[PDB]
Amino acid sequence: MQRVTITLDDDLLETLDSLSQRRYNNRSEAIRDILRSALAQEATQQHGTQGFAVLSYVYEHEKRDLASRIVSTQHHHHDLSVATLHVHINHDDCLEIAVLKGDMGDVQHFADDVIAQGVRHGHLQCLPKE
Amino acid sequence: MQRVTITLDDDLLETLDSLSQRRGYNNRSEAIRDILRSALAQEATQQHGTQGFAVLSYVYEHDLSVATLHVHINHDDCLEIAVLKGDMGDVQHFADDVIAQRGVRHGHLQCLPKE
Amino acid sequence: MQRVTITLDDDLLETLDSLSQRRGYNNRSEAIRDILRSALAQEATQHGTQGFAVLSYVYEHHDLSVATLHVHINHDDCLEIAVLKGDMGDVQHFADDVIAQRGVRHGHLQCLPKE
Amino acid sequence: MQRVTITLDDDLLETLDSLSQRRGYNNRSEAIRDILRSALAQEATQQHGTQGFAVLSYVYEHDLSVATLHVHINHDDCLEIAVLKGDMGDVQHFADDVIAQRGVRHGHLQCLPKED
Repeated sequence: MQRVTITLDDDLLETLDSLSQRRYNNRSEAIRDILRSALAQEATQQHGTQGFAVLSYVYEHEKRDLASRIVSTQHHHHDLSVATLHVHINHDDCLEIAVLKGDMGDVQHFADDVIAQGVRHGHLQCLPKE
Repeated sequence: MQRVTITLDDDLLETLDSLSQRRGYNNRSEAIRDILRSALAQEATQQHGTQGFAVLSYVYEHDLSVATLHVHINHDDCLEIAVLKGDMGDVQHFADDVIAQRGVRHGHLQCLPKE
Repeated sequence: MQRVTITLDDDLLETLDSLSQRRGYNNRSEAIRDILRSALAQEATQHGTQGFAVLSYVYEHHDLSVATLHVHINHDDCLEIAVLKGDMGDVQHFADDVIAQRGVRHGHLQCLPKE
Repeated sequence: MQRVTITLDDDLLETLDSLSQRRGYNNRSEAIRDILRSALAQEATQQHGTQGFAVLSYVYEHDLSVATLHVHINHDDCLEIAVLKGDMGDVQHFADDVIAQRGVRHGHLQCLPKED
């Protein structure tokens, strides 16, 4: 265990202390619990296992730059793709849902590129073969 | 913004760093800040007034519905992805009622309330 | 280049002229000449041949399915769009099977053989 | 009825005559008329002022959109299926516009006007 120092916006810290009354004791324990529950679903998929995955995110299809960026890595790694669903959620935003399949290690590596590239609300739900 | 000191065990810091490698987080701080903010939106309850969209996905052997995608993930299991639109409160209640029914596994709900 | 003289009904020609406007067909000849060439293609790509197909229909263990999309077009009716893959032969059969079923209306199968 | 004359290349007529043996077309006219009648049944002009849905699909390498599905049918081509809702005239107009774009092959529009 190590003692770390993080810097959080005044807003988040306020939203946090708020939740700290519906559930804590002190920020440390509040932050610890949330962080732990959130990471539980973020384990590293190991190269070797097969399965599927649901990658969802939002982006403005109003920007040709991001649009071409998200569209390029998609086609270039079409091997993982099973089908992608698109839905305009407002005049500028497109909600994209991509069903991926293959090596879970590759699926997660691929999804993480997207989630980090104008992409917002990106979520990856890994579904390892069972 | 403030600076806060917290103690995290070696098992967790490992996932956090493991996760930071993947998403390209510069520092633990931006990581935790993103994970925190993001986690506070998924757990909080959607007030039965604000509108938006949501993605409901789950595996198994109507007004809030924009479209649902079904895919066979083996001979027995079916992955179903429902894009939902409406009262974020109705959306979530309907989701939660689905995610706990009979043989519904890996249920997940991602809410996208209006900007 | 040969000349073929065909007697065609007035009503039919009205629809062809309408289609020509929407497409830019300079004259009937270019129009017929094009519809024809496209139909004969759908006819050469009829078993043994692999590809994709789009099966859609409104509705109140062998699976050539890649994914199916469902959209509620009203309280009572649902639009189903299945993307099929595999042998165009088995694909056409699966499709006929689906279309005969009770309830199913407006069935259409669009084949897309390996091109 | 009108007597229409059209010029067809020898290749197509060869393919046409062959197809005619399998289908029972007793001459080029019957062949042409029937292929033509069946193809125009799916191409009536949609009128503005009427509502409904539509499925637009094609291959590639007013918010009429409800949802679009994309599938990779090979390493280069993409099958795209768009569920459209709105004025049928605009839907069709839009589809013809998509179908006219270079790069778009196998375009097909299935119109589902409001039922009852």
